[PDB]
Amino acid sequence: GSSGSSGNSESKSTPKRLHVSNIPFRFRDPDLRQMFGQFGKILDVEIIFNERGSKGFGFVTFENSADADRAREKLHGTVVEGRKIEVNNATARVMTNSGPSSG
Repeated sequence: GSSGSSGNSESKSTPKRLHVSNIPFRFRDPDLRQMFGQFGKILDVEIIFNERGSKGFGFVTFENSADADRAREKLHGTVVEGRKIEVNNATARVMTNSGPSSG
């Protein structure tokens, strides 16, 4: 960018998995596919939950990294059924591109 270099082995956007919490227990994969789907075509979805404790949070895997940022923020602060949900980037399934850019 500044120094003066080019030529990237991979020049394609990689799926961006987001993390959501504070969501109704009635919610399911289907919903996420629709709700979030509005932003774009979802790739994968997994909403972990259980009885032993309070496990109310799932994950959404988008097809594009850009579209994931636009939505993430959009949903980041939405009142669903009178319940504010939290949306933040996850660092579980991803391999930061070794380049001149850092987090």
